[PDB]
Amino acid sequence: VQLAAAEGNLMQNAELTELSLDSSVMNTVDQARNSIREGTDWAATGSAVGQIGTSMVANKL
Amino acid sequence: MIWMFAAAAAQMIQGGLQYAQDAKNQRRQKADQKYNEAVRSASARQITEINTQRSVEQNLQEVG
Amino acid sequence: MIWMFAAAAAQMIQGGLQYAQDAKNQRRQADQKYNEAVRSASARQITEINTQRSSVEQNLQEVGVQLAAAEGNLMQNAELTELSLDSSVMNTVDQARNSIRELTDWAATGSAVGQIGTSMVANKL
Amino acid sequence: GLQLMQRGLKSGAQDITGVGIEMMQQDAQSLSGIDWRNLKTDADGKPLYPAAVVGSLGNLQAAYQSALAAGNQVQANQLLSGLPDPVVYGIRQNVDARDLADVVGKRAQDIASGKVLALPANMPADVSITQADVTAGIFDLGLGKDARNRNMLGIQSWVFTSDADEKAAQARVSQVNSAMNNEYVYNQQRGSLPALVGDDLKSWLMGKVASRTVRVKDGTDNGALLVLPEVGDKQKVFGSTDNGIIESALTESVTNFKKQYPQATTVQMDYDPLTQELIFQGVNAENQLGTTRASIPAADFR
Amino acid sequence: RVNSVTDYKTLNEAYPMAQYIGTVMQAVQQKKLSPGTGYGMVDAESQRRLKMQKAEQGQLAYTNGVTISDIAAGTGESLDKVKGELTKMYATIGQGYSGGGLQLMQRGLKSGAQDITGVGIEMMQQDAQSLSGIDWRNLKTDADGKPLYP
Amino acid sequence: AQQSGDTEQALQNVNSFISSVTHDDSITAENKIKYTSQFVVNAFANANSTGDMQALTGYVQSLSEFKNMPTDVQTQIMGSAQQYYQQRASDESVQLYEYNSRVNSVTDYKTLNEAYPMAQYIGTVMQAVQQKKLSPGTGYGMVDAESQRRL
Amino acid sequence: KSWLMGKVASRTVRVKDGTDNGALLVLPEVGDKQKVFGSTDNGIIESALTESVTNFKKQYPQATTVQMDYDPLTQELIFQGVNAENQLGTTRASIPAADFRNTVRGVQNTLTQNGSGTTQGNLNVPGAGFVSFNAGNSFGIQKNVVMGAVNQLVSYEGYTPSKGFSVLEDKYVKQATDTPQVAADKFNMYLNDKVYPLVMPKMEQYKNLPGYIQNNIYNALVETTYHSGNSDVFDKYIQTALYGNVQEIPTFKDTPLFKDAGAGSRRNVDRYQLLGSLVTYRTNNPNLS
Amino acid sequence: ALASFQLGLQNTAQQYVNSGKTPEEFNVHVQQQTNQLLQEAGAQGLNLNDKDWQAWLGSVEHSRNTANASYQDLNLKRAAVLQEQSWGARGNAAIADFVT
Amino acid sequence: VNAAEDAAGTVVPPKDVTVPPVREVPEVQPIKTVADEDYPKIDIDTYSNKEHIEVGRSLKTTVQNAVLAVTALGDDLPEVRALGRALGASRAEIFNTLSDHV
Repeated sequence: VQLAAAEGNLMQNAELTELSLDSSVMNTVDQARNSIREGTDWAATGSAVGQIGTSMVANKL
Repeated sequence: MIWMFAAAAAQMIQGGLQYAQDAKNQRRQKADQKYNEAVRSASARQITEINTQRSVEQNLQEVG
Repeated sequence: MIWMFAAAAAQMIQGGLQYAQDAKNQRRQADQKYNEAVRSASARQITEINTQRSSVEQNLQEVGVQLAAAEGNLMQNAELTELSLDSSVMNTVDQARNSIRELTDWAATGSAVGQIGTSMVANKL
Repeated sequence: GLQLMQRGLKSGAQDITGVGIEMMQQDAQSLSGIDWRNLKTDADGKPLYPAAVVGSLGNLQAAYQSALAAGNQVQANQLLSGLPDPVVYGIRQNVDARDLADVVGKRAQDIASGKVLALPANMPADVSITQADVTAGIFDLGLGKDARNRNMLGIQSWVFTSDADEKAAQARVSQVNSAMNNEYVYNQQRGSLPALVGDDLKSWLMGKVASRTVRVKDGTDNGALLVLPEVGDKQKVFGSTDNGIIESALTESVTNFKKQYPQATTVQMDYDPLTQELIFQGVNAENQLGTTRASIPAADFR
Repeated sequence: RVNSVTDYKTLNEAYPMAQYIGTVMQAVQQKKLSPGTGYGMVDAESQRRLKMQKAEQGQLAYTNGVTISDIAAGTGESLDKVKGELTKMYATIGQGYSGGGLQLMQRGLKSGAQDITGVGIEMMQQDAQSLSGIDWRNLKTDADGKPLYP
Repeated sequence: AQQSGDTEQALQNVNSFISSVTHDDSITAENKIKYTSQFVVNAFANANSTGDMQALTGYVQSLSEFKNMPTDVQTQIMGSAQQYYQQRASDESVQLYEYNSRVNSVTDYKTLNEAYPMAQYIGTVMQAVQQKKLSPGTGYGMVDAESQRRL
Repeated sequence: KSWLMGKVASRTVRVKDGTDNGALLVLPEVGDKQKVFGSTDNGIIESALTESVTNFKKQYPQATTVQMDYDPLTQELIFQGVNAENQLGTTRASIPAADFRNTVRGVQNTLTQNGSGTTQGNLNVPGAGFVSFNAGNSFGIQKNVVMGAVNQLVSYEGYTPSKGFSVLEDKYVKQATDTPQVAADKFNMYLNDKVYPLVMPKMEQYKNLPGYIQNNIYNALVETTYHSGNSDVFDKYIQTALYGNVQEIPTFKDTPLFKDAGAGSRRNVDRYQLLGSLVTYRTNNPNLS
Repeated sequence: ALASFQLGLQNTAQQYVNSGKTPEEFNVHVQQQTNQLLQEAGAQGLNLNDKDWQAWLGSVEHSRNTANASYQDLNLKRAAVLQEQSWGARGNAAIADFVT
Repeated sequence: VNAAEDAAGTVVPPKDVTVPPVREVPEVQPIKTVADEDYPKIDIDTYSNKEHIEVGRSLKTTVQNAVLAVTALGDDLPEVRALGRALGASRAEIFNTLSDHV
């Protein structure tokens, strides 16, 4: 039941992200996010988490 | 000028589609539907209850 | 390609088989007399059951309703003005308006207001 | 027939599917006698079709879709080579099963009224087969045991191919084109062509030709490809109605013929009824014929 | 049962190749199947999987292609063949020539391509020929004189 | 997680399930391989941007537990990822055509300027042209067509 | 008027080259287009007519407009200059249909790339992420088969900034300043120039075996050739397994090729699996030649 | 809230005009309505006399002035209409008596 | 090329293009076409049985067409030119490229 509900919620929410390319509200949003997040290589970010891998909890307890 | 009739054409598009779509519905089907309409007469009877029950301006009406 | 229609073909196979079964089901039938009564009776019961079963988010609705009312009010008032050239009312009224207002270059007024538009309250205090 | 065809398709055997298709297309002949224009009419103008044809059309569509679902277009086209023209026209025009009978009925009395233009005396260029059609999936025979027995051309290599295979494929495409041209000419002269155009006619001709193809085995790699001639009844000349025996029986004759004439690239077969004789001859491109020839009586072949 | 599947992702999700090969070869080893009917079975599946993998890439060119030229440049087919394939696809989607043709024409008009609109118009005006045979004067009549069109 | 614009939480969530499956002792090795392969393959199908694809590819190929899998599974996963790639790229280019269709769907002058100012349309088209999502010839023509249609 | 305009509109083609505004032509009516023009699409005829139109305009500068007509009796296409008032000029030209169809087919082949389709691809490089890759080759190997061996070479060799793909001239090796895309381009060039020519010639001997056995052999041969620059090292043991004395197989452990890859690494198990399967295949087919 | 109040005053003006209410009943209603909004504004912000709240007050002033202006003109029109109708009614009876 | 510049390019965008490591070549046939040399220049005489004007005793035109060309390219004529203009607004002619013959 909860899985069906979550699917419905996500489907209903995706509608605004679909129009983000011309909606005016998504210019205030995605500006607030950047202002609240004071050349990022995504590939480099993933490797850092991968190297730690499955010993995360072990290395912090 | 072609560009003057754009709105009229856009409004006229919708008429054609549902004209064809309504016809398709009938081919895909009936007695049960008739019964519901007869029951609808109860609403007319219910609306028939109210229906069955049915200082210068004053001087002007009196004058008339 | 031939292999990108496989799903459509597989889904369309099931349509043909059902179409054949209905023919046999109807041909195997005078039980229609008994069959009809069941629906004829169930329809009434179903209809009876259906008949028996028969901040900001508030200010916004109030604004919508009042806006519709205001538009309606401005209509039915514009109509009388439309007849100004004929009525002689809006002439007898214009006479009084002019008589009372006497106690121009329109472009001049607009510039005068604009020159201090966005500082009126600041200057007043 | 539907169940037999399903069994053949799922078991990966052409022989069973052939006998199933025989029944399936033998039943379909009942649709030719119906008087579409004088069917009894409902109070709302809807005709009243008999229950015997609805369950036939609904099974023909199911069989065609099942054949197409497995990726076997050869035996799907072979099925459409025995049905009446309006039924063939209706099936290929994808439409909801609830309207197939109406479409067929309208098409039949449209044909009866002479609303279709006659075909030319020469086959249209658009009916020929080219590389684009090979890429499209034609000649795909579906599931099978041997690699050589799931391509109608009989080529083995399917992963790494040399130019020798390319030359054989190029020759065999022209061979099939010539066979189709001869079939079309013969049908047109007798005045028996169906009321179809373009892709439908191409599929009809391909299905007609597909039934008479046999892939002889021995002699070299890729074997050889032959198209048997049309005969009154197979049991008098060939002695059997199954191609799997004729394919094995022709091996010695084909090997001898190729041994005598190494320069011959392709072989053609023909039947002479007057002397009860079978004739082999080498062929060239452009529908031209060579000088090599051979003769074999039918008695020893049987 | 293995061959009854028609899509690539679920096939690998349910029937990994390394398990199918082992299942076939174990039976071949125990003399339940002859070698010739096991090797052919393995080879057929090996070829079919590659064929489906190739077809899945060709589907995208039809799905996202904006014109006929770049649709042909992707799949490698001739223009006359991609035209027929698009005709068949949009006839299957619309359940008939009229419905498919209308949608194809709308796509062509909104995408700003004349080639697609042309093939849509071909279907649209090929369907219209059915109207020439109707006998307008002898249509069945309603109790109030209104005809009864099909 | 990524609907809110936080990829790191998505990576942490993926790692949490991978490590939870790895350390269980009640299942056999082949089941451990099967579950991990299925989850890893399914993860790529849900990425909604070309940056998430690269981040997940970087994370996966560095994970130690993925380095020891049989070659025939690593090759299959590598081949499968590259197919969702170029597809998440084609979608990002078709998005601009969809936007242009939406812009062209209006038929009256006043609402067009009220909703789609020219200075914003030009910027939107030119930014995409700059990032090599559209070729120059299919952006300049698009701008010119709108410029002529408005007049 | 609308009916006539619609009838005429379908046969109009706007040739491109020659001057500004190009030229405008109206094709004649024909029985079937596929016999004369060779295609039913106008976008190819428009490109094909360019050379003929340019030549015709070069020969007769004074001509302002051009008209086209078809002569069925001799299978000929005719061009003629036209004047106003429906009057005709004296200039004329003639072109056979055969060469026009040949040119149309040549243009179509270039457009579709001989019908083989596109060959653009992608790669997964550790750390660097996705990069572009072209799978084209001069031997006719289909795309998904070419991509098979590279996905094993990458899974074995790996990638590091200081070593790249471990290619061992100046244009075949990675420099300190190269980006991963440049290194990948050099790796692909080195492959196409120094691996396939030595592996393809030895595939003519294994056509008796099923297709998937050949596919398996291809990957092993490519892997060995990449690391040794010589395909004769492993073909010897393949021949020994298929036809030679099986007792000599275990001696492979003394070769440098085995030592370099580790005594118990996955690379060697993958190599031994192929030889273990070939022996079983030989056993199951006693008539193998 | 500001937008709702602005429309509410204007909508109430004509409703009061149609019922013949005296000006005092309109003025008391206007003051009572303004007081509620002014009190409510005390919690929805400090009302500190800066630029934005000064502009808010400036708009509030004209929102009242406009309705106060329109209320007079509506009655001015209505009185003339009624006078004309009454004068016609007075003229009908003269002809009635003349005929009788 | 010159016939693929009209492609939209929404598949494999320019961000994801690279040169192939081998040189392609199309599969056209080696054929030309050349104008024949021995064909005769056939023309029909339709002016013998009618009155006509011969110039320089080929190109065939009409009198009301030739006259205009004379006035236009006639800047070296006595200001006769007006007579030519008036006549031009009022047969068969043959010259043994019209704008240069005159």
